Amino acid sequence: MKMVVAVIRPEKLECVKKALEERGFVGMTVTEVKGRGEQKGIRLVDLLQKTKVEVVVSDDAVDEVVEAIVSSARTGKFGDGRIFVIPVEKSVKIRTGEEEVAAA
Amino acid sequence: MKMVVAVIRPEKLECVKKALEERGFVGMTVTEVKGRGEQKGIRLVDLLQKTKVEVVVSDDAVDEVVEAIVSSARTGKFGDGRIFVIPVEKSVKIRTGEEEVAAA
Amino acid sequence: MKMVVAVIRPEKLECVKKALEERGFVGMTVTEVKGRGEQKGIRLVDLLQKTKVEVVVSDDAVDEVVEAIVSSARTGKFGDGRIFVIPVEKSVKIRTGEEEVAAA
Repeated sequence: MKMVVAVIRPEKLECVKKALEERGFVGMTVTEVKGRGEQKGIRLVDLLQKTKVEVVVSDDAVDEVVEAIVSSARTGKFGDGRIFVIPVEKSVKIRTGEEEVAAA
Repeated sequence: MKMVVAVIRPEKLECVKKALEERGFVGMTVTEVKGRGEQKGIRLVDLLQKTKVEVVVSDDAVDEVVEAIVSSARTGKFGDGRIFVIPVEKSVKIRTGEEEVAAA
Repeated sequence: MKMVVAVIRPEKLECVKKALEERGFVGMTVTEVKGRGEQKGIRLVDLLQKTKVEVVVSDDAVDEVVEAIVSSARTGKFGDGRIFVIPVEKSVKIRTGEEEVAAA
């Protein structure tokens, strides 16, 4: 399992939700944050409001989650953000105590 | 070392704190977020307020942290949340600069 | 690539930003959280406001990021916080779709 963490423009959250829902990814966690990226060009940078979306998915769904977020979050301009993929070794359902365990 | 990340109902934070404290886990980080899970049944789902609790513990304490959060955060109803366990390779104490390093 | 996660005193955020900027680390994500550490001594502990800073850097930059945060965030007193280093397997630029992939 992997956690896919996207830091995106706040006005794009709804699009990203819809794009993920349509591929069958409804569980997520959303946090309000501030971020800045690294920019190229003559300088002459504040932390801006952004939205963090986290989904934990099977290994075989990562490409598809990342494609959905990229398609729906991108504008083509600096500040679109980044997606990070991080290993999750165990995912526990609190309601039942059942757990998923990462492949060896 | 592992980071144990629980996304739980906000009204359960105090119970989860107490349950962790009693097993000797006092250090944590708490973030206000919004989340939704995936539900089963006839549809005919907003992001709700939730609370994220993170603790970084030794490899040998993960089962015990996860048991404490499950016992104290569960209600038996949809929306209880999830716990994710993620590898931490290094944990640095800012006050002293000392670090813990994961097993090879 | 690694994600370096620092939970620091809020009044130290600007110092930590400057110290990271000067070493060439401008991209970051900042979240307002609450935390407490574990303390030594006669008891006789609330969650306090803290600031989470995340940067995702190349494997070869982790020591340098961690040194910069420790130098600029430390006061020598309990409550300075912790830095966690977590594996990132893929980092995707949303603007272009290009990705960085961790070493095998």
